[PDB]
Parts: sequence; C-alpha cells; structure tokens
Amino acid sequence: MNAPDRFELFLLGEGESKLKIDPDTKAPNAVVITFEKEDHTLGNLIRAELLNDRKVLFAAYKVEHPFFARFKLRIQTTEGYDPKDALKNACNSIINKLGALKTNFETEWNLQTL
Amino acid sequence: MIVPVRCFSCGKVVGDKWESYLNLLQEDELDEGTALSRLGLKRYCCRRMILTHVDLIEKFLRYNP
Amino acid sequence: NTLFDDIFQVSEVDPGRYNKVCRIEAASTTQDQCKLTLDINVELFPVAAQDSLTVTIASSLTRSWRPPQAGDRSLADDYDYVMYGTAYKFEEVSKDLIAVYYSFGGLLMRLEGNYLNNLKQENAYLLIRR
Amino acid sequence: EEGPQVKIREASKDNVDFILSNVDLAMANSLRRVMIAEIPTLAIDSVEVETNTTVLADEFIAHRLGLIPLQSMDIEQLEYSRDCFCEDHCDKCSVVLTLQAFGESESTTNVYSKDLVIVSNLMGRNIGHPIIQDKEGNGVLICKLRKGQELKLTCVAKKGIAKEHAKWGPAAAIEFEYDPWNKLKHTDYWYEQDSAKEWPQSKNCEYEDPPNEGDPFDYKAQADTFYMNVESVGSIPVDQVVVRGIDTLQKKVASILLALTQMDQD
Amino acid sequence: KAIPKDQRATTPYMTKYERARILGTRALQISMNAPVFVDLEGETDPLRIAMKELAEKKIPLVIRRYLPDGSFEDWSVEELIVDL
Amino acid sequence: EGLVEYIDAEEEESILIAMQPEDLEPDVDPAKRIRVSHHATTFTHCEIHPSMILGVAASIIPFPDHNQSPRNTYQSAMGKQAMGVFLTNYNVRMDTMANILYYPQKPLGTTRAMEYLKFRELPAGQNAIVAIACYSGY
Amino acid sequence: TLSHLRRTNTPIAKPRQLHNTHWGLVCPAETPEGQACGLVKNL
Amino acid sequence: ANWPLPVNIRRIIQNAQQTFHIDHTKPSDLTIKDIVLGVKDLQENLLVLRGKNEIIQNAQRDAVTLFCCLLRSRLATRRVLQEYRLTKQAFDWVLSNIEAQFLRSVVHPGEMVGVLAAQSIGEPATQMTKVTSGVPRLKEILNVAKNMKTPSLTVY
Amino acid sequence: ASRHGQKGTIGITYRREDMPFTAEGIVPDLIINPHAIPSRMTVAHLIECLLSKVAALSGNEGDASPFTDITVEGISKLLREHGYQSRGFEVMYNGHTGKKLMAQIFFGPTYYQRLRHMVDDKIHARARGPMQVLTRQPVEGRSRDGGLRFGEMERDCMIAHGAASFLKERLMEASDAFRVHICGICGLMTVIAKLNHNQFECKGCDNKIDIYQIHIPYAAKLLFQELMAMNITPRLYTDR
Amino acid sequence: RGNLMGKRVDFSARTVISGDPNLELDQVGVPKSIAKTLTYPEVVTPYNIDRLTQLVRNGPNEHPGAKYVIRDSGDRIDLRYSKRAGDIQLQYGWKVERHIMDNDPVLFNRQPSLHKMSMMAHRVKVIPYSTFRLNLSVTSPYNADFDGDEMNLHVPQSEETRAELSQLCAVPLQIVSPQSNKPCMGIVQDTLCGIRKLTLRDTFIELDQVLNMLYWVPDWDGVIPTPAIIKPKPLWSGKQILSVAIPNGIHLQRFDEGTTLLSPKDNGMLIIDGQIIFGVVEKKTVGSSNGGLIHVVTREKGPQVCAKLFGNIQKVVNFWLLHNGFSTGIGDTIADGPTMREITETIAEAKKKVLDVTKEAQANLLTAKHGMTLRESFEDNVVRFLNEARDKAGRLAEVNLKDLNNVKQMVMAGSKGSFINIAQMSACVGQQSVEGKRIAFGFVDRTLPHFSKDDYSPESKGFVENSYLRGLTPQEFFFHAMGGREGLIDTAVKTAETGYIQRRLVKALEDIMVHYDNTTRNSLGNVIQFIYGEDGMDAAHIEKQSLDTIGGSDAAFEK
Amino acid sequence: YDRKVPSPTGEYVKEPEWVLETDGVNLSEVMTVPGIDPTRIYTNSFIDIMEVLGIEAGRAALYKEVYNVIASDGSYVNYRHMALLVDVMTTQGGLTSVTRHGFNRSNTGALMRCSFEETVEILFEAGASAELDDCRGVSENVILGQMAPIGTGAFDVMID
Amino acid sequence: FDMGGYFIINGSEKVLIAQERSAGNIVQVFKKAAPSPISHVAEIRSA
RNA sequence: AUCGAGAGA
DNA sequence: CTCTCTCGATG
Ligand SMILES: [Mg+2]
Ligand SMILES: [Zn+2]
Ligand SMILES: [Zn+2]
Ligand SMILES: [Zn+2]
Repeated sequence: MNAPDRFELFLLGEGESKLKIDPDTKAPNAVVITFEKEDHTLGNLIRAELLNDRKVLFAAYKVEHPFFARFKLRIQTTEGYDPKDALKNACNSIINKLGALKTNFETEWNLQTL
Repeated sequence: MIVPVRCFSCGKVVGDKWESYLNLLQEDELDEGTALSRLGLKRYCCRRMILTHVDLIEKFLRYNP
Repeated sequence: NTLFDDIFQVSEVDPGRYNKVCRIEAASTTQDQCKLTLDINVELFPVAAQDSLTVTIASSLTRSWRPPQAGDRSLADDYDYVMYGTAYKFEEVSKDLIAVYYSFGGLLMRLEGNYLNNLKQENAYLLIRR
Repeated sequence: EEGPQVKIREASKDNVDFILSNVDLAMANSLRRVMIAEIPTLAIDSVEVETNTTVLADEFIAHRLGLIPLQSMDIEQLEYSRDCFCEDHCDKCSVVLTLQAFGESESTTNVYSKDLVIVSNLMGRNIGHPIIQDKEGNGVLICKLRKGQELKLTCVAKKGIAKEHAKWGPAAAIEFEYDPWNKLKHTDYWYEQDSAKEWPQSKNCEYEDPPNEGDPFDYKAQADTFYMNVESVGSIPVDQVVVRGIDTLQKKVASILLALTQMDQD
Repeated sequence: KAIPKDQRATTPYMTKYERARILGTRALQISMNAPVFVDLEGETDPLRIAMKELAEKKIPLVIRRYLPDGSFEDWSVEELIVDL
Repeated sequence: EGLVEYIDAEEEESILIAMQPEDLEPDVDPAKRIRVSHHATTFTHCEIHPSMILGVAASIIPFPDHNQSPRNTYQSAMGKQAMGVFLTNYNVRMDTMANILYYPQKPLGTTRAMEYLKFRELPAGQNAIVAIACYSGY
Repeated sequence: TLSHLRRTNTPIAKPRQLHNTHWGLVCPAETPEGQACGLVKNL
Repeated sequence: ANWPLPVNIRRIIQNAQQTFHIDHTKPSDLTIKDIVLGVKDLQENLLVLRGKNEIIQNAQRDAVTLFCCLLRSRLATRRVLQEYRLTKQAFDWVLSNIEAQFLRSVVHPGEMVGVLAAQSIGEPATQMTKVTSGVPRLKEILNVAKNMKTPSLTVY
Repeated sequence: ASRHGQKGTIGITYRREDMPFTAEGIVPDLIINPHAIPSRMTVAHLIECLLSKVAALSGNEGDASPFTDITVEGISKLLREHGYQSRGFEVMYNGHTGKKLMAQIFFGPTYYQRLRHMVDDKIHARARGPMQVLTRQPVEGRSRDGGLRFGEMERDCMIAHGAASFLKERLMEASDAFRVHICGICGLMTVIAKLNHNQFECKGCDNKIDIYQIHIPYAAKLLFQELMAMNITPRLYTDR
Repeated sequence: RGNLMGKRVDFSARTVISGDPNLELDQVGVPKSIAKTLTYPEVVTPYNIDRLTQLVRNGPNEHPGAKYVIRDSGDRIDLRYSKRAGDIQLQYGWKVERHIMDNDPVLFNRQPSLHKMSMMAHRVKVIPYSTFRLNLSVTSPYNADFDGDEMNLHVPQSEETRAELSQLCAVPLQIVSPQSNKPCMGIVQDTLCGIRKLTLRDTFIELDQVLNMLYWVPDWDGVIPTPAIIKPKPLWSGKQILSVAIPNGIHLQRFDEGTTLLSPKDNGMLIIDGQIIFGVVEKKTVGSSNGGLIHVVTREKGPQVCAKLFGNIQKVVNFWLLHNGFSTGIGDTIADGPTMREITETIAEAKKKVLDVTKEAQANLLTAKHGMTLRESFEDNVVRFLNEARDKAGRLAEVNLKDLNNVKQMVMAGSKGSFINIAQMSACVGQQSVEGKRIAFGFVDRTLPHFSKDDYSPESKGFVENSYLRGLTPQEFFFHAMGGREGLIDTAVKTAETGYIQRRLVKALEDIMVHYDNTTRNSLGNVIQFIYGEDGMDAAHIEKQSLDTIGGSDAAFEK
Repeated sequence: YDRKVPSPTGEYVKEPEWVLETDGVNLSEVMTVPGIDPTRIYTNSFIDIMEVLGIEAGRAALYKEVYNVIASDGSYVNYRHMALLVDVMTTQGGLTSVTRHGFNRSNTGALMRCSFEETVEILFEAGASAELDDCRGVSENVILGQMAPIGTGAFDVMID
Repeated sequence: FDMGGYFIINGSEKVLIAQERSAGNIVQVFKKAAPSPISHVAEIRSA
C-alpha cells in the first residue's frame, strides 16, 4: 500500500548521486560523506578499514533510519592529509585483500575432492 | 495447503522432499526425526518446515469442480 | 607537571558484585596519616592482596583525544596502569587531615592525606606501576 | 598468497566448511552479507496464466514458481531487464519457460519443476534449467491435479538480487563462528551454577587452544580466525557462491572508488 | 467607560496566549502578502517572520485585557515584556 | 453398563469426586508441582480428566496452568481472530468475506484436547522461529 | 465456529463471577472482555 | 520540610558557584548590608498581585509568605557567606535570577485551570486498582453520599 | 499474537542480513521484546518455546497438555541431549557487524497466529468529503469516506490547552459552517433573505432595515429550529 | 452532546501506531498516502511562489504536491481532472491546497482523551508504510502500546491555528506537566534497561564503538573525550560516552541509601556540569520522576534542548543495546534447588501454623479480637499467615536471583516488572481471593465437589502453593480463574465508572479559569479562589524544595 | 499511631500515641465526652464535619478525603487542582455534589447545564422562566461556534 | 469437518445462542434489605 | 440513514 | 448514568 519499491534499496533514484561529500563544520579537517543505496555491508567494512590508517583521527559510519538504504560516514584525518585519499587507500586496501582472498580460496578449492 | 517450496527461515529447498519424507515414514517405517535427518534437514527450522506442515491439498482434490 | 607521588600497600580487594572492577583499599608506607581507596580494572591490571603499587597524580603528559600515534611521542608515563578523571570533592576530616575525591569514568577514588596541590581541576592523571 | 588465508575443512556439492585466517571481523561479516543477499541469480519474476482449474490460487502457484531454483551459472553474461534496451524482455535479459499440465490418470497427477520446459533461446549460455537435486529426478513439487484439472501457464525468469526478493537467494544458511573459547570475551555467558558445564562445547574448539587459568585476560587480541560453512541451494555452486560473493563486494567497492574518481569533475 | 493608562494592575508581562494570538494574527497578515516591518534576512515562513517581528517590537497591535466586572486594560505589544 | 454417569450441579452437590484415578491407591521430584494428598476416602465419582473443564478455545492454549488466568482469557478471545483454514470446501463457498492462511501448520506444542477439535487437521497459525531480544528497538 | 456453536447468553446478585458450580460445565477462561464479561459464557 | 514551591534556589546557587568559578578559600567581597538589605529588598519584587490598595497588598504578602520563608532560610548571612561563599556579582546574579524565575512561575491569565484540575484528578483516577478506598470512595465523595459504606470516627 | 495473549503488531521488517543469527546460521522469523514477559507472567509462552524446540529437533510432537507431569527440567534435559543450552539460550551474532552479542538470546520455535486486524483495512484519511443531510456534518465510516469525531473530551483537551481558534476551526470550517440571518427585533430565524436583491424581509415585525447575519454551526441552527418547533424561542441578540 | 459539543471533522486521519527510535520526541510518522490525502491551504506570496508552483506542477498522486487551486473569484481548480493542470500561472492572493509536508504542525491524539497530554502538536515526517510512527518517550502521556492501538491526527487550516498548535500544544511544551508538577515523559523500555546496562562500572567501551556512539549524537562537538583508561588499553566507560548526551550546566545531586560520595554500591547519582560523576543511571534518574534529569534539563536548558536530549539518549543507548543484546528465558524464572526447598518448607510451616490455629479454634480456645467474630479472627489470622508465606517465599526467590538474571535486571532498571512477578513466577503465586475473602463455599460447606464438607484448609479455600513455573493444580487453576474473573469484572466496572466520573468533573469545573487579576472565577464572575492555588503560581513551574528551618534542634538552628 | 512531635531540645522525635479508631459515627456527642482531646478528633464523614465544625472545616476534611483517595493508590496530584474542586464544591454555602443534583442546579447558563445529563427539561424550564444566557460560558460559545473567552480568546486584539 | 448444528436462513448460517434463565418450580428463600419492612421472602416461580 | 448484533484499546 | 471499525437484517 505505502510500501516502497524494493529496487530502491540498490537502484539510485532520479538525480540521487552515489556519494555526497560535505565539509564538516564541527571539527577542522573533517568530512561527512553520504553513501546512497548502501547498507552496513559497505559502511562497517570501510569504517573498519579506516581505523587501520594511523593517520586517521576519526572514522565512524551510521544508518540514520532502516527504512532508507543509505549511511553517513564521518572521517577526520591529520593535517596535510586529505580524507578522500584516506577513503581511497582504504578502498584499494579492501580490494587487494579481497583479490588475494579470492585467489587463495580458488587455489584451496582446486585441492579438494567430492 | 501444499508443502512449502523452501524454508522460511534459512531458505533451503524442502518442497522436493515431501514425498520422500512420506515414503521414509511408511515404506522404511522410520520415525519423523530420522526421516527428517536422512533428508538432510539438520537445522530445526527446515526440520520444522516439513514436520509442522499439514498437506491439505489432498482433501481439496476430493471435490469435482 | 607532577602533583603527587607515593607508594601504597594494598590492604584489601573487593569485587562488589562485579567481575571487571574491584575496589582496592590501601595505605601509604611513608605517612601514617595517609590512606587510599581506588576502583581498579582488574581485567587490565590485576591487583591481588598485599601489593606495593607505585601511585602518581599528574596534571599532564581541551583538545580532542588523538590515538597513540605513532609514537614517536612523549607518553610521559611508562607505567603499568594509567587513568584519567576529575576531582569533585575536597573533604576536610581535620586540619591535619585533608581528603580528595576523584572520579575516573565512574571508578571513584578517595585519597586522604595532609600536606596538597590538588585543585578541583579536570587535569587528573592517575599513574600506577608495579 | 600474501593476505587472508583459507583452509577448506570440508567440501561438497551443497556445502563448504572452511576457515578464514588473517581477516578483520567486518570483512568476514560483509562477505557473509553479500553471500546472503547481493549475488545475481536467475529466477521466475513474471508468470502469465492461461488456464488454471487446479485447487491452488493463481498468485499462489506464481509465488511457488518464484521460489523455484534455476540454473544461474552463466548469469554473468545475462542482463538485467532494467538495463536491456529491449521492450519488456528478450533473450539477452530473460529466460522464458512454459508449463502445461493436465490431469490424465484417475490417480492424483503431480506437477513438478521438471515439467517446466525452456522455450526462449539460450544461445549457448548455461541458464534457465531448473535445479533437480531430487533422487527420483522430479524436483520441486509445484502442484497437484485431480482428474480433469488443467494448469497452462508461461514463466519469464529475469536476473535479480536477493536484496530485492529472497527468491533470488543463491545461498541458504551460512554458518559463522569466531573464538569458540570466548578468549576475546565478546560474550558474557548466562548460567545458574557452572558456566562451562551448562553451555555445550563447540566443534571448532578442536581447532584452537584452551585458555590457562594462570594467564590473565588478553586485552590486545582481536578476531583473526573465523569458522564458516556456506550452503548453496543449487542455482550456483558453493565455490562460486563465495567467489562471486567476494567479486561482488570488491566490485561494489570499486564502484565507490570510481565515484570518487568521477567527483573530480568541475 | 474605560481604564486609564496609569494605575494598571494587570501583569506587565505578555501571557503565552497573548503571544500565540499575536504571532498567529501577524503570521495571518503576512500570509496574505502584507508589508513586513523588519528585515527578512532569508526568512520566508510568515510565522517565523512574525516571531522576528515580535523580537524587534515591530508589531502595531494592542491587547485589550478584560476584567470580570467589565473593565478593560490596554497594553501595546511594544510595551509588554516577552519572557518566554 | 453403569460405568459412566451424567451429573448436573444439583446432584453434584451430594457426591465426592476424585480429581485423578490415582487417588484410589494406598523420594520425589522437586521439579513437579506440589499436589495435596487425598485426605478423603468415601469417593463416589472420579473425574474423566481435569482438562475437560476448559472450552474449545481454551483447549488450544499450551500449558494454560502455567499462565495468569486473564492471559488465558485474552488468548481465548484472540484465538477466534486467527487466520487459517475454517473449512476444506472454502473454494466452493461464497461467503461475505473469508481469510485462508497460505501455509497452515500444526503447532509443535499441542494438547491432548486438540485431537477432538481437529486443530491439527485445520490449524490457525504457523510455527515461527521466535527470538526474545532487544535488537534495534523497533 | 466451534466456539460460537457452544455459547451461552444471559439477560439482565453476581452473575458475572465465576461461580464454584461452574466447574466442569462452563469454561472458566473463555469469556469476552468488557461489558459482556461473565454474562456470555461457553460450554 | 519538603514542599512544592516555585524557583529551585539550590540549582541557582550551584549555578552561581559554577558560572563565576568561586573557590572555597577566598574572602567574600560582600557586606552585611548587601546581604540583609539585598534579600529584604528582593522580597519586594516577587510580585503576584499588582494593586495599589491595602487589600491587594495584603493578599500579595500572603501569597508569597512561604516562598519568602524559603528565601530567608536559604539566603541567611551565615549561609550565604560560609556555606555558599558567594561574591558580590554572584549574589546579585542570584537575586536577579530568583526574581526572574519567580516572575516566570506566575500563572498566566486565561489559564483554563478548571478543566486542567478536573483532568488532573480524573486521569490518575483511571489508573487506580479496612475502610472503603479508591474509585468507589471517590464516587461516594463526588456524589456526596448521605450514607457512606464505612463511616469511621478517629478519636485522639 | 502468540497462544498466550501476547498481542502485538509489526514494528519493522529486516532482511536475513540485518537479522541476528546463531552460529548455525539460523535467523529468527520473528523478534519480540522481553519486556512483554515479566509483567504479564506468561511463563507458558517460554515453556511452549522450549518444548517446541525440543519437539522440533527430535521430530516428535510436544505435549503441552495442561495438568501433566511434564516439567521444564525434563524438557531442559532433553534439549541438552540434543546439544543446546538447557534453558533455550543461544549465542547470537549481530547481523550488522558480525560481532557476538554479550547476553545470549532465548531463541526457538513458537506457534504464532496472524490476527484479522491489518493496517490497510484500518488506515483512513479525509480532506473535505461527503456530508450528511440532516446535520450537514461529515458522514460516519471509513468505507463511506467519512471523518473522525472531535468528541467532547477532545474539546475539553483543547480548552485545557487554551487553543480557542483551533477549537473554533474544528467546530466550523472543518465541519458545518453555516450563515444565518437574524431579525433585530424578536431575534429568531424568521428572516426571509432575498439575496441578489438585498430584500431582507421579516413577516411578523415588519423588518427590512434592522437585520443581522451570524455564523453558527448547522447543528446549532438545527437545534434552534427544533426548539422553535417545540414552542420555545431561542432569541439571538447581538448586543449586550 | 453529539453534534455541538463534538462532531466529525474534515482534514483528519486515523491509523495503527508504531514506535520509532529514530524519530524525535515532537515528531510524528505520517504514511505517504495520508500525506497526499490531507491538505493545507497556502496563500501565494513572493516568498513561496516558486515552491508552490513546483507543488502544483507535481499535482496529486505524487508527493509533495497539491490537490486544489483556489482563485480570486472563489472557483476551485481540481488538479487531477483539469486540462490546465500542466500550465498554471499562480497569481498572488490565490490559495494552493498542498499536501502535508515535513515539519508541519499537526494535532496527534489518542482516545480516550483523559487529560491535555492526550492531544499534542507534533512535527510531520512523511514516511513510507501505513503506520503512525511516534517516539517511544511519548508513549506515557498518550497512554498507548503498539499491540493494535490506533491514533488520530488533525490538520490546522490557517496560520493562526497552526501557530496555536506550535506555540501552545507543542510536545516539548508539554514535557513538564502541571498535573503533578513533574515531567510526564521519560526514558522507557529498551532505552531504560539499556541505560542501566551501559552505566555499570564493569561496562567499558573500546575505541571504534566509542567513535560510532560519538557520531550518533547530532549535538556532538566533534571533540573526542579523553578515555577513563589510558594504558594498557584506551577504554571509555558507559557514563563517560553517555555524558555527551547531557548538556553543559546541568547539575544533578541525589543520595539513595548508603550513598556516601564514594558509593561502594555505585548507587545514588551525582552529575557535575553535564558530566555524570558516579551512580547507575535508571528510572530514578532518567525516568519521569520529580527531581529527575528531564525536569532539571527542561527547567534549565529549555524544552527544546530537553526533547533533543530525549533524542540523543535514545539514539546512543539504543545503539549500544543493539550491539550488546538483551533477552529473557525460562532460566530467569528458575531459582536454585535449595532455594526451592526452603520455599517449599516455608509453605509447609505456614500450612502447619494455619493447621494449628484451626485446631485451636475447633477446640473453642480461640479468643476473638475485640470487635469481631471468632470466625472472622480465624479468617484474618489464616489469611495473614498465607500472605506472609507468599511474601517470604517470594523474597527468598528474589534473593536467590543473580545480577545476570534478566528479569531481575528489568526490575532493577525499572523498565518492567516488580517483586511480586518474580514471587509468583518462581516461588508461589499465593492466595486467591474474591470479594475480599478467600474462595467461599459455592457448594454446601465446600468449595469444590472434590473436598469434604467444612474444609477450611488453605488448599481448599484457594491457596496455591505452586508457582507459574511449577504448574497449577486443577483446583488452584479454577480458583485462580475465579480471582482473575473478578479482576476483569471490576476492571471493566472501574474503567466505566471512572469514564463517567471524569466527565462529571470536567462538566463541573468547565467554565473555571484565571482572569487578569489572578482571581479564579467562572462564567458568573463568582470568585472560587481570590488567588489561584492560594499563591498565584502555575503548577508547571513548581518543584519540591526543603524548608531547612522547620527541622533540626534549636542548637543546630543557632549554629 | 506513631507521631512526629517537637522535642524540648528542638528536633522532631517519633512519639507514639494511642488512638481510637471506630466503626460508627456520631461526632455531635463523641467530641463532648470528658477524657479525649476534642480539637483533634476527626471522622471520614465530611458531612458531620460540615454540620458540626462549620463549612471551612468541611472544606478541609473534604480535601483531606479526596487527597487520601488519590494518594491511597500511590499517585500524586498537585494541591491546587483538588483544592479547586473542593472549593467549587464548598463555595455555594454547603456541600455541592458533582452530579445532576448539585452543580447542574446552579444559576449558570441554560445551554451549559443543558449540555450535561438533563438536557431537554433544562431547556424547557429555561424557556418557561425566560432566562438570559450571557454567552460567556465555554460550552455556549462551543454551541454557537464562536471563539470562546478561553486562553487565547480571553481578550481582544486591536491596532495602535 | 463441518459439524453442523446451525440453520440456513436466506443463505445465511444462523446459530441459536443458548439462553440462560432461572429454574422454575424451585423454592428459594432470600433475606431482604435493612430498609425493607419484610425481612425474609420465600418465593417460587411456577411453570 | 433508523434500531439490534460482533469486535478493536 | 455509560472512540472505532464491522457485519445483517429492517423501512
Ligand atoms: Mg493496547
Ligand atoms: Zn531452514
Ligand atoms: Zn532484453
Ligand atoms: Zn422578527
């Protein structure tokens, strides 16, 4: 009746951009990025990978409401270090780890029976 | 009505295991637990899904329309 | 800088319906008119009965808390168990007996002494070693 | 390789029991989530009913058809109907399979998933074929016809995500457990007397070292070893379930990276 | 008859009902594109504009407070004190 | 054969009924319920079964003797609002409005009285894997 | 349906209270909640 | 001692010894006249009624008698100088704040307090479960029962 | 609702990912709050859950008959035999983060039932719809696109708040707002208002220049007319 | 009474309500369909002509849009059937009936409207699905659950009336109620139990989770609080991260039992300048108490800050609880073996005492109390004995419970349940009673046909030795059914008679108000109170304060 | 009964006294009995209190009883509300009930009293006695559909 | 499974609810109230 | 629409 | 003296 379409969980609406980067007014050298059509699956991973970078002061994600598939990610890095680069490094690290994991799982799969 | 195709909880297919279950009950003369075990229903959600089901379509087919 | 420094002797450990924090009761081994009560995270720094813990009250080592990076940074401690809290009460038992009350995120502390430079300030680092 | 490590403990057509080593908790969890939901699969999305004199309702049967496991091997060279430049659907996006059943014998005439007949042109791609893990080779029991009852319908199956509907779910139950000895103390066990005697001991306890009472609590330890068991439904092989899970997660990370690359436009 | 401007015994402070009535009336006026006596400074909501107009005492209204006997005391909006 | 009798309240006034047939016989389980031993001897009648004091609606309640009575009443009321198969011939009847559960299920926890109420044949609900937990707060 | 076919209605000292004599004849639990409470009973 | 009165003086005081950060080891720059005459003049501003005749003024002094008792009790010279250790600025701020909050606490004319009372009595009477008490007793009282169910005579 | 008077509506729906899960990967079909247990004292709900869990695992039919010697301890032992916590508790993992939950969750099969009360049959909203004929007020019912009764108690609440114009709006513009003419002499609705000709007549007092116009609810007009038909004169003057 | 005192109105809606942790206190969840249905007339001004033009461009069926357009002549344009629905030149002065949008003032209401807190003004937040979503902490004034409860929503039609709603009937303006000079709203359910679990001294939170909770607060300064633990691991306490939700300048002091500034039991409460010093946070603090946190914040920071405080606390606590978890099973209703044995032997000695008193009374040695029958004295004594038995056994069962016992945790938090619940569930449900007395003789000289005549024994007159965990015997079951039946009966009776009484009270004190001379009068001018409340104060701005001159010795007074 | 009594040294001390509770009421003769303190004697019947000790004592006893009813449940209501109720019940001269026999018999507006219990008969006798409705009552302006003199409408707004 | 026991009037299934009444031809004595002139009444409803 | 009936909190 | 859906017979 008033239930929203399912594909609105992963399909970007009319005019809706994927990432919304906004300058944080609270703490200096901080940023809040709005992820659209994404849930905890991406947010938790990215946030957990941003805490590995020792040049990142703050990193936290949140889903403001379960009705809508979107989450905000706040990042604060040290001076002389753009947070977008921290996000990029985190993402690339994730991709590399997943690639290695895939390769290892494949090699380990080839050595099995039944 | 009829045997549910898949388990509500996890999602394992169970609709292909109803007649096999019935046979395991009447042919091999097993109890419900073992019959459910042999069909690969280890999790009690699917085990429930088959054990708890009442096949009402057999009574429905008794009508001519 | 430093505000207080002494060595205390643990006289009692009390897990009052807890399993991560125990109330410790100790006394100074220098001043016979100085005693200490302190809630301790046993899960981190285990404190059995009859121990000689070195206790220090610092004022430094406001701004946001940066992670210990790298470091490559002056920790100004190298202790075993360090906390940070806020004084909230200056009880005066006698003219020769002055007590202070610290609050470390709920972990309270009652330090009774005599001679102090402990003002009602947010700056209250509690460093314990050995 | 150089990163996370896998150790396949058990392997079969339906299940894969393995151990993930050198991994963050969030990556394991996210992998589980992706494997559960975000994995492409072919399933019946549209059902056109011509005649239906069976007991069951139309959308009832349609719903049952939706949950039928279909072959989603070459699903990656199939396309979303929302992306294809055709009208409604075609052969590049959807797979059409018919179903004609009729009561013949005096006995109850069962209608299974094997009775589904592919009509559309597969043009080489391994797709659309209904999975039959049945022993007699019947498959999912769809309906039951009496004597003169007829069920004539057509099914258009489209590529979909389990996030949109659970019928596109490539996996069933994913077993997941880290630190069987609670050495990380992420769980405060409930008890009446003895905590250890009341709570059953996990199998995975055979793969880790028990704690020493003389040893204090390790506060600097994280979660590295993860015990998993991925179970498939049949639409996609287990190895391909976890592999395409990884590829999907990685890909949707790469989409964010690409978005960051594109946001540099004036 | 009436009540003189001096020797007025009613509360010098504006009651919440008087405030609500005045903000409502003024916003009702602004809602029908009436001249604004203060700087908008970005504001578009007639109620908000009425509030800012009240904060600067730029509301040419007057409260007629009725006493039970029939008497009535007049209090201009500019004179009344707003402490709420 | 004079084995069973029909007793109304007025005649029930002048008889001594045994609750269970084990009250005719001349180190325990602490788990079981505390039952007062029979201090009476001259029995004239015995109860068929105590669970027959309930009605059709209350006979569906699992362990009603482990509930606060108003909850049993509430369930007795809401049991008539549950969906399921009311009749097998629901497809050849033209009622004002009817609701039929998609996949009915005979409860995992039943009653010996359910047998005569045909509840296991025509159930009104499903066995849901329930979880008692404070999750998202929703 | 079964419940409705075995119902008892009562027109108009304490006819609402579950009396002792109701034992074995009338269900102690099954009764509507509200103004019809106690008056409407089931066998 | 505990009784419902307007203006929480305690919170005002503990706000004073927090806003000005006064230490408990410093001579107060106050005066006996400042405190005594200050508190004595503070009571003159605590206005509920604002008439200019003897009757209205009497009702005025009768309406603030309790709160003024509280005021004198909390703002005594000993208590202000020794217990509170307020300064001049802090004390003046306390007086002004007390007056302000008191003027806020005054009921607004037009307040339909009849219905408010009827509801403040009727609503908690809904969440109600040896003399006759509770809802039936309430019904007796409201009906003014000619013959109550439990006529009692408490004799001391 | 369960089978123990535990009524409750759906707050929200979560997919299997967001759902908490045991190590076996089993996700709950339904999540209820523990706060609906101690106050209502429905222990039989819990016992049903345990018994149904054991019966599920063993594949048998759980006997939940009233007066029997089947105790929670026996069920606990039977459940322990199948390799679970005797009290039905299970270690569950948060679906969002994958991290373990501190407290363990009472988890197991329970026979729930779907009641007839559904939101899409209850939901209702009207913005200016069909009125009645006698009182000219919004009709009664959702099926007839009716309104909602702003009853006496609601009026009392609005009085308590002090919102007068709102109370007037609910009782005029939002309902039956009628304009009537009143004779400046007797004060009744005897007036014959010939509009578009400005001919305000009044047979009985010969009034053409001293006439009035007021806004009242049509129900008030009805009341006044009925009182006039009952030999009573509700004379309406517009001056003190 | 049916067409004048109250009548059906337009611009109203009604739906099943549900709770939402992510909605603010003064917000209301409104289904999209309702938002499209209910409308508001907005006059065209230069400030909003663009937005209104866009809304008209959207028209109906698509939210946000408009239903009708009224012109100067008074003609109404239907934007769903008109041929010129696409091209409309909105002239100034025209009205546009637009859909209800976000932050619009609406009147939320639940019947029966017993007090003014039953009708409160909320801000609209258009949401999917067909349920009125409201904040948890607004449950208490409305008196509502979500087990099928429905609520109504009324929409204002002019600026002055929505001003009346926003400036008078607003939810934050109704927090501190003049009914009991205290806040009528507080933290409940999950947020309550949760906030009890969070502020435990054993509860420590590591870096990541702390960062998440910190971000969860919208009023965050972005300043990471220095952890209570530095080495060997940076750990924060629950109190510490919870302190972020509490605004600065908030001082709260309360001593319970053995609260002595050091508080070995971590009871009581001390909060210095928006920072909690010591004490477990539960119902006595974050609840709807008199001198609680809510009252202090409301009277200090203001209503808005207090509502936002509700928001913050709810978000943080619900987040922590979500990732910590809480439950309840039958195990929380099982006391230890020896405890059950002591319970059984307590019931035993109680029944033995009753037996002795019975045998004494039958021996005509029972001397009646002055003013009552020997039989009445006997009944009184027996009843008192059985009550003492239930209380004793119950207290034993309560003492036996651990601190990890979920039921006992909910009792501690003040979230739900009490002592008697534990007593009846785990120990002994006690004596059943009808009309003040124990189960009387329906049959001649006996309660059931299973007893002998003149059987005044406890089990015969309706005493239940068993608990809900153990299972009630047939007799006990039937007697309990009798008691419960009487319960439901007198419940319906109570709500009926109260339903009438409240109306009487309203109609009596109807025309009473305070005039511009602080004189409580009526429609006749008849003085009821010369000064309202005999002091002229509004009950909203009144707090219980101690008069520390009326107490103490003269020596202490002088000192 | 236990009782708080001022000690000669200053503080309040629990001094327990013997008090005679009673089933039965006859205040007009019990208080005149030599032996008891006739200034503290009290009965739960505010009728006898109103008839013997005056209308003000009846007011005090009435409030005491209502407050007792409220507080017996464990609830708490602020003084001014119950005080307003009791005052409106006691300002007529005697004890006015909250029924159709009490306040509904007052000399207020016709429509107001007609909007409660007895409706038609009130209008009848109002039509027979030719009563004047001031229309400054709430329910009356509610019927007339006009902005009643309530809070917001308790004054007029003009321009200056 | 249909148990019957109901009528069919105009295609609508009707159920006759059992009506509870006081037994006739039974002698019953009742004590009257205090303001009553009579103290006890022995009555019987003849059929 | 006018009267009865069931039910929702 | 006592807010909703609903049904189903009546004019
Ligand atoms: Mg409810
Ligand atoms: Zn399953
Ligand atoms: Zn295509
Ligand atoms: Zn005339």
